[PDB]
Amino acid sequence: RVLDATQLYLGEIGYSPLLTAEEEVYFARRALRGDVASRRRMIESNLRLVVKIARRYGNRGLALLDLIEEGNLGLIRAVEKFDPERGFRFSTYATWWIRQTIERAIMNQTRTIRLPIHIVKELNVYLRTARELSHKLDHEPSAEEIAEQLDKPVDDVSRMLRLNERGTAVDTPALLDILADEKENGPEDTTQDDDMKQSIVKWLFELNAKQREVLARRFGLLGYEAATLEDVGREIGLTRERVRQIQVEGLRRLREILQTQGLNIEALFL
Amino acid sequence: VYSYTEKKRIRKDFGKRPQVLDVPYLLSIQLDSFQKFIEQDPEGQYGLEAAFRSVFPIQSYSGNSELQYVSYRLGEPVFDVQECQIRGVTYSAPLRVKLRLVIYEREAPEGTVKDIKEQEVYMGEIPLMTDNGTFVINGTERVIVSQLHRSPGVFFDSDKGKTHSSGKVLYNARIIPYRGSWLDFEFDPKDNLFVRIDRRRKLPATIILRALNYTTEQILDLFFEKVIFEIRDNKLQMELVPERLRGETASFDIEANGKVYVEKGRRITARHIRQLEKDDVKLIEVPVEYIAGKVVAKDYIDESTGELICAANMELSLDLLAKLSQSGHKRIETLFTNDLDHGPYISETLRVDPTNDRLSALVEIYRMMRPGEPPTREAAESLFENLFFSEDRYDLSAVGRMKFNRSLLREEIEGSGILSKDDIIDVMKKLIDIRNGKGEVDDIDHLGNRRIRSVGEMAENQFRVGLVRVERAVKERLSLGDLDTLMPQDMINAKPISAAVKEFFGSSQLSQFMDQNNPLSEITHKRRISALGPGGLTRERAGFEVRDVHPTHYGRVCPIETPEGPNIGLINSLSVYAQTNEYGFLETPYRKVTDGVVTDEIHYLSAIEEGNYVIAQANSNLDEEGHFVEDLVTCRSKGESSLFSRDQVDYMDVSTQQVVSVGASLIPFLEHDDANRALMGANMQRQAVPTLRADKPLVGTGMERAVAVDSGVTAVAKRGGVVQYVDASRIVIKVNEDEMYPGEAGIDIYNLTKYTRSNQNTCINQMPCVSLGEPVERGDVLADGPSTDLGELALGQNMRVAFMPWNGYNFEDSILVSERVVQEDRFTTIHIQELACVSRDTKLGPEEITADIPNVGEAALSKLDESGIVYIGAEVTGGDILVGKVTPKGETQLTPEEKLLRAIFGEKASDVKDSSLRVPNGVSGTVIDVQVFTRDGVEKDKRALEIEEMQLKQAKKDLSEELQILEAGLFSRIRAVLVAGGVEAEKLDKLPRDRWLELGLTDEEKQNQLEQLAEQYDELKHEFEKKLEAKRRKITQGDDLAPGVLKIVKVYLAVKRRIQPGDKMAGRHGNKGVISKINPIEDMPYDENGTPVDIVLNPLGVPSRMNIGQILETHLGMAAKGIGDKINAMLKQQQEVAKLREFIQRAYDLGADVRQKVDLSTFSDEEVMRLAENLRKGMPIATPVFDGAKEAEIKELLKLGDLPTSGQIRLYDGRTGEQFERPVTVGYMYMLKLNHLVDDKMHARSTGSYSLVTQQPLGGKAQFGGQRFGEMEVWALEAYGAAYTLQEMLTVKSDDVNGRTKMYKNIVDGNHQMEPGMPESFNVLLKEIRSLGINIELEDE
Amino acid sequence: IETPITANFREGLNVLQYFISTHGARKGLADTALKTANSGYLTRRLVDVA
Amino acid sequence: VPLDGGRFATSDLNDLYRRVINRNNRLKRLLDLAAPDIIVRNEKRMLQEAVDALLDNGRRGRAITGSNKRPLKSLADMIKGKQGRFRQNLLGKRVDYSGRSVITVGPYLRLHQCGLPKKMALELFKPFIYGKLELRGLATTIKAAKKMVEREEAVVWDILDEVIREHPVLLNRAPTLHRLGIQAFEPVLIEGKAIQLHPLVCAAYNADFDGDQMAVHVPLTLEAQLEARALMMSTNNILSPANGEPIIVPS
RNA sequence: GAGUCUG
DNA sequence: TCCGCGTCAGACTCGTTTATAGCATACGTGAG
DNA sequence: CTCACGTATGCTATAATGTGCTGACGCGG
Ligand SMILES: [Mg+2]
Ligand SMILES: [Mg+2]
Repeated sequence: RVLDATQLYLGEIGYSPLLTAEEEVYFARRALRGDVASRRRMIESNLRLVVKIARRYGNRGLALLDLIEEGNLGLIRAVEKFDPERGFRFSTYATWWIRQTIERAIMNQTRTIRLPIHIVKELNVYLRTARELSHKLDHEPSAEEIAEQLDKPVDDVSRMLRLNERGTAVDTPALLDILADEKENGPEDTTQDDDMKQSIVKWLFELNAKQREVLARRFGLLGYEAATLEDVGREIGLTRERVRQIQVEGLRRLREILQTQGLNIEALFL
Repeated sequence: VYSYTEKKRIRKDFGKRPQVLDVPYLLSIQLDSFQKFIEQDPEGQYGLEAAFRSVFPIQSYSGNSELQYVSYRLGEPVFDVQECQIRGVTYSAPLRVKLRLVIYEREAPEGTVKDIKEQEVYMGEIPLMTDNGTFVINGTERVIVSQLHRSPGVFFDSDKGKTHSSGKVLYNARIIPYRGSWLDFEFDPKDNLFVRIDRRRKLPATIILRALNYTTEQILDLFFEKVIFEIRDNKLQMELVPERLRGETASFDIEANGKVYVEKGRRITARHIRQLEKDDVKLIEVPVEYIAGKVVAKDYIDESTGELICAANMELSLDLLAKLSQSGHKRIETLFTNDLDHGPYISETLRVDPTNDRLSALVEIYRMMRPGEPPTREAAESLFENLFFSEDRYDLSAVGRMKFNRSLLREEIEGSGILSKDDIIDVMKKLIDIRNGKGEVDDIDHLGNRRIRSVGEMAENQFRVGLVRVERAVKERLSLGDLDTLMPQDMINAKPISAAVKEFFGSSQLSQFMDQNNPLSEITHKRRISALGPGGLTRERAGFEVRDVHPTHYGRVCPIETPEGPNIGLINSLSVYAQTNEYGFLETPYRKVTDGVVTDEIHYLSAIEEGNYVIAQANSNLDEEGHFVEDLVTCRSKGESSLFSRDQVDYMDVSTQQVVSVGASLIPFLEHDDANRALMGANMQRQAVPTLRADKPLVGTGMERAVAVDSGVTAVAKRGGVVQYVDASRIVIKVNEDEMYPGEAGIDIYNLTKYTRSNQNTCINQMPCVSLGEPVERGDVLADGPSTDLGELALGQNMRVAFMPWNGYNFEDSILVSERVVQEDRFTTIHIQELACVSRDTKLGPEEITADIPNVGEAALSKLDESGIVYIGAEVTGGDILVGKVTPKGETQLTPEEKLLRAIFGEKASDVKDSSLRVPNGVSGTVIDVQVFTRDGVEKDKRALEIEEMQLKQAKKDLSEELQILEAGLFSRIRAVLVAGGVEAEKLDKLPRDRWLELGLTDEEKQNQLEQLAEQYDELKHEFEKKLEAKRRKITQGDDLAPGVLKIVKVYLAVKRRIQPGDKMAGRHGNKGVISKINPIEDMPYDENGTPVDIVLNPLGVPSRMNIGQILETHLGMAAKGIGDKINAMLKQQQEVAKLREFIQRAYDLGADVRQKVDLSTFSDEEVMRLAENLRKGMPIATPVFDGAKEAEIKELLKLGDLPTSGQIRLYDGRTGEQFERPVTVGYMYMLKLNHLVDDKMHARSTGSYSLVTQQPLGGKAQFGGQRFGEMEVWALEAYGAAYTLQEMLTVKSDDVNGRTKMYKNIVDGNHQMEPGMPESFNVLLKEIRSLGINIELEDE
Repeated sequence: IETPITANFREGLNVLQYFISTHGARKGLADTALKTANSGYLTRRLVDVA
Repeated sequence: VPLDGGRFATSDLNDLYRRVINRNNRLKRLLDLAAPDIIVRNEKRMLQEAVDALLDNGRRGRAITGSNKRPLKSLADMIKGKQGRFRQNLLGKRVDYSGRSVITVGPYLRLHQCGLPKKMALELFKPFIYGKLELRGLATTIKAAKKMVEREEAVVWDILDEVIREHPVLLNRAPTLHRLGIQAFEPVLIEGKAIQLHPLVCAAYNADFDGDQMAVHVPLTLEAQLEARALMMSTNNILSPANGEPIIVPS
């Protein structure tokens, strides 16, 4: 009843040929020259090595299979850039490539918010330092203690350890129903904006004809584009001082319209 | 002979059964267990020692390198409990472990003379248990609850039917180790024995014996008795065992010698059997046809050819018999298998077994666990040996081996943790015995099979997990690295161990917020047993049998204390006297009965030991210093109860209380209460909030004092002596010379904890009990905790109660209370709430805690000081700002209206928002305290700095007063030693005390005493310096907070809540109520004397409830208060100490057969008037549980009070003045205000925030949530007509986004029209089904 | 149970009578928590059908 | 979404989609690179495993455990369970203009009335207050009306009294076993935080006042008000719909 | 999600 | 052996571990 | 218009080449 994708794959790998030294050299020379069978046989025979590194790389980011597949990508680059002329063995060279590709994938895919390798490499040094501190300081590393040891900025160390903060599933320990939509206003707040916007239209037909023609065409209330004191000149005003005197004159008469209707300080808190 | 604190107030005892054993320390379990875990034992594998020796030494895969454990040590705790609680850190000790890296040569065979590197490495901080029994994890007090699991060992069970409507009982054995794979044996409907390793696929049981190297003939010799067949001349003969036939039917004519015993075709009765046995029958002649079917035991071969005529375990025939005869065999060993008693099970299992030899069996086992992977011989031997025969992967433990050996009827208790070949066979043997009919199934619910794991075992296990994770890392790095540069600490990681332990003490189910409403809540929580959590049952898994009371629960587990809920029966409070045996089974004390005489010899018996003896009941009457009064005593054995003669009795119950738990023991007339109501009573006592004035219970039991003392919440005197100095903050006692050691200064300081926050935001306040200059003994209560009277436990307040209807104001349990209760501030309760304000650093920039806050009234900013922090003492109400905080806003693209508005007021108010911490709406209190936590680098707030100034100067004062009182107390002793052999009274006092280093006397023992006191004085002098430097460092120390967080300000509010309609109140007989109305004093029913009743409870909530305890409590309560009213009257008129003494002695010595004697007399006059002054507010009485006061004793006490024997009184209606037409029961019921206040539960919402995906309003009052309109509630509207109300609830009230705003606008516009839409939940549903790849379209009209 | 409780609540139960009472009591309480579910599930099946 | 703590929180569907995309893209790569077929096969197995986990996790054998060990919630899991979307968000919902509190007796009440706490009713009828405030011209606009309510001014109580008059409120008690578990009443404004319930209807709710609580709901529309007054009113639901007998019975 | 609860 | 079911709301609290080389060229967009 | 800044793909050579939790609900179709 062999159903598991992993056990199926590992069964297929076991079913392969294991290579020797002279055999590796023969296939490798043909492989670089561009043999189909040579490349396939070298890859298939060395799959077991990927498993060895993938086995001691689990429970860190991706699943065994995930690492086994990414590790296989390193094997391919290893076969592509192997030098059979050098007396030194393939296994030694391949180990580098397999570890490189696995580590790189584990640094990228693992983290929900994609963390750049530059920050990840820095983080490595911070954490290794923390370990040595912890062994001698019976307590755990502080941000400032780590920063002292590396001769680096406290703020930089804090930014890094903040990025280390992993996010757990919102649906998992629900949290979704606790956390409210912040971008959506309540009907209370939306209704208040309707009252303001409606009052403005009525307030526009209550002041002077030239006091609501440069006050609204500036804020973009009636007009199409929100202009500035200097930009109101494009219409008909064509002034800078007279635009600023008339803008504020429209607002002063409107401030008394809110003091008499019964807002002003009433609508100041809000 | 009574203690000093008892001389102040004596409880009258109606108990009659003398207590041979006192209530033990109640928080024994938690302390012993954890103490074993940390306890340094060289030999006795307990906690850490065991953990290291189990894993270590770890040797490398290459075998050159190895790491070995030497010893460990706990560093002293960085922060005390106090600083941990305030700062929000775990109270822990650093674990430093000595480890030796030893390296072997590869070239030499096993030369250890290369490199030995020894160093002390850090592996985590371990959380420490408080002296009270709690852990402080991230500044929160938590308790780790003891667990109840199936004991490792063997268990024999049986599906009682279940499988196969055939209805066959299939027997099974389960071998459970402490660590390893489980080993199952089971029967099949066809009587074939099967093995499940690790409950995987089924395999024939015989296969496992082949794996252990058993030939077929050896297997058969193990399970089967042999029957010999001799072939003599021509006739067949067989060696008979007289009984074997027994209850069989004779298939042939059985002839012995020449004479016929059996008739053919008749059943062989006992007479035939004894006739045959006495005649000494050994050969019987038989027909050849009887062997057709008999099973050969051994391999029989032809000595001529040397080839197999018949293989072992083969069914014989007439022709195989013939061939066997002529080969030259005239003896045939055949299996004895007569159905019934001796079943051929293993015989049939061998025929089902496809395997042949050992290897073929090991391969098939290997193929089961690892199916697909090709076998190798080395792989199959390794796997099978590593399953149950490896010291590292398999461990029954001492308890496993012990229960295993007792189940197989062994004599030896101790043995190997790994399974022997003999073990497995013995287990199979017993299984098959049980199938045959001799032997029985073990019970899972039986406490002999359920074992207790408290803390230390569980901490030990998590710590082993940590070590195992470390072992992989360690072994891995030992093999890879060069051995000589590489030291051990670069290989070890502390973070795995710390993480394993952190996850236990923090994430674990059994680690839970201590239930701190009241002392009893705490004490009962710490003695909890849970069958749930890891390695235990689940609510899904949990049946009906486990939940119910098991017979063995007697004396071990409370039958009447279990959550009424989904956890009903899985969670259990421990019984009073119960304790854990060395192996972790529960045990109970019992008095040995020798030759009928009942000794004071006391034996703790386990569940299994108890079954064996006959135990008399506690209520059984003993005769004055010898044997039982009665001939036929009521006892119990074999788990069931009846009368026995005196000679048969082995033992007796120690106390009447041992059956019951702590909480239920506090219920007075439990004996008269239904067990259900009593359960909820014990459960609601835990919910009782301590009132402002802690009032003792008038009708108590006696457990009151035990609980108050053992809980730890009271300050108790260790040393005793005379009190030098009382204060509302501290108590200093000068110790008596007899306990006072001559080394250190003999002055004890108890600092009292003042008004502090609980986990349930209740108030924890310690007040001093004793007065200035009071003599006290060891174990006297020095200060009362929150819900404690002079040493006794005081959960609520007793009240004048009358049972009678009011104008429906006590309808269904509803309670009518007098205004006088509110006035007297009884059931006024104190709630200390902790609010934090966090200054974080965002992408836009750091948040500021300035008082400079955009758009805020001067009214609001008045209460904030320079930094932006509210002043100490300031009263605050909802919406007032406590800590002003502003958050940097990134470039606000405004709506034109906001551009206009911000232009009009010009209050641009910079690039900043308002995120201030303000008082939650409707809560109102006084600020008692403020704390500031800042980071190390960041410049401190002005307010944070003045706080540190206070703490520094206060620290200096505290330590200074330590050294001053300790030096004064120490020289006061030197002064007495110098007088010993050197009279210089007035001459020594005149010269300064500071110049006494010169002063000595002649060289004797007294000169050495002077040297002790001088070395201590200077020791204290330097000690004071290093203490002060520590304090100063901690006060200056910048705290490391969460990443992002610059500083945190914690505000503590104090809220005084008054009793009010909606508040929940109960008694101790499970009698609840909600207060309906507070009646003016004038309105309340009043006595002939004019005294109004406090509470009017409904008569109809008693006979239905069958808690009659509350009525007896009320009658006795009135009698208690009757005598208090007489003493109050005699104290008001001064009168004679002689006369008071008379009345009080007659009172204490009332009861028909009162156990407690009180020979008043010896009391001095001053002791007597202090005692009467306490007895005045009602003489406190104790009614033990099951040994309580009798009705006749209560009526006799009432007559002493000149109160009516009926305990019913004439009452007058306060309103009309007319009398009630019949007498009403009045008295004092001790009442409790539970944590369920209406203030906390009242909630209302019109419109609010809405959920993220579903767009429906949120749930809960904390999130300002709408009430859930559930399926059930919808159906109600469907039943009615109500279609618009329903649509409303579905659409504009929930999801419909456009609809809700549009309808809001309409309701303010006064249109009252719906205008419905489409619910956003449905839009989501569509998207979720299309995400599955199902096209779901709306088809239009 | 073969042995009944001879006594009543006014008379007061002894330790053995009270312990024996507990069985029935707790089975009752567990019944309300656990059996309510099947009652309610029947209500819901009925409602869906009609 | 970003939690207050600066941290982020995300759906498990994101983890399942990322599984699928990583393995799918890796499959594209191994096809571009002409990989040997054993490895192509492994990747095709892993791709089908990831899609099957994303659609319905746990059906195809061992469910993919995320961060705690708990299996990731997949698409089907959001629809399926009782907790899915049907039973939780669609056949029943959380509702606006809804409140709750402890219940207590109101023996003085008539059968068609219930004591409704002042502060609770203030909040539930907020839009109705805003509306009358603007028709009297006491409030200039909505924001000023809100601040007048926040200040809890004396004139606001008188307006609130006027709105609640002849306006029915639904009281509900869990569990709602039969239709009388919801009834309409005319509310009576009361000082104090507890809801006052008429004794005679305690039978239908199975209400006993030892701490039971009730939900309050405000019928907004004229239609909903009329359905509450005519169909769901206490007085009008006297007989049990189950058997002919009166449910409103003294006890 | 794991809790301890109230009906 | 598999898969489907198993009352209805409410209150609160907690909680979000792990190790992963260093350095040089290459690819791509933004700021002055 | 040019360089810095942020991000990414690259290569390293002793030989090493096969894995690895929690169990127990109960009734029906
Ligand atoms: Mg109730
Ligand atoms: Mg009830």
